[PDB]
Amino acid sequence: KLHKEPATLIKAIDGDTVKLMYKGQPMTFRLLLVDTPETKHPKKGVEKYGPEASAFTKKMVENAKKIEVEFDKGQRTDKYGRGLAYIYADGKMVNEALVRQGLAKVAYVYKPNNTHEQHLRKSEAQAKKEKLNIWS
Ligand SMILES: Cc1cn([C@H]2C[C@H](OP(=O)(O)O)[C@@H](COP(=O)(O)O)O2)c(=O)[nH]c1=O
Ligand SMILES: [Ca+2]
Repeated sequence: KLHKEPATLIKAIDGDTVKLMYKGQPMTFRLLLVDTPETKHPKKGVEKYGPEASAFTKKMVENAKKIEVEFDKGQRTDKYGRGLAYIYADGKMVNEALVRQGLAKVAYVYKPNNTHEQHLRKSEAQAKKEKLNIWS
């Protein structure tokens, strides 16, 4: 039932937040089902692998020919007004790429926005057994 829609990059903000032009309007998107280490919040400080996660997402979306957004089957925005989506760069899901590299954990799993949960958890398990980055 999920469908991909085109969007255009405005700016990568950090590892799991990107600003896109979607249907003619600028919008902040927060990646579904993942959490990258913080780089901004004073309470957290700059967490280890935060800069690495931000650089990974930035490189992936800036070099892409085509960006697409895929909403899940529940709420499409969070309480901060951010879009909640799976984001694809040239057909590759950014959310999964981060988890597979050990630069994000699977997190914030809120039903019914969990269609790709199993897929992402399998990638997380592989990153853990390979002891990559956050799992090292
Ligand atoms: C990924 C995601 C985050 N959020 C909210 C939960 C957290 O709220 P609180 O700020 O109150 O803790 C926050 C985590 O986002 P960030 O990781 O960007 O900080 O965004 C959702 O409500 N739904 C979601 O699907
Ligand atoms: Ca985060």
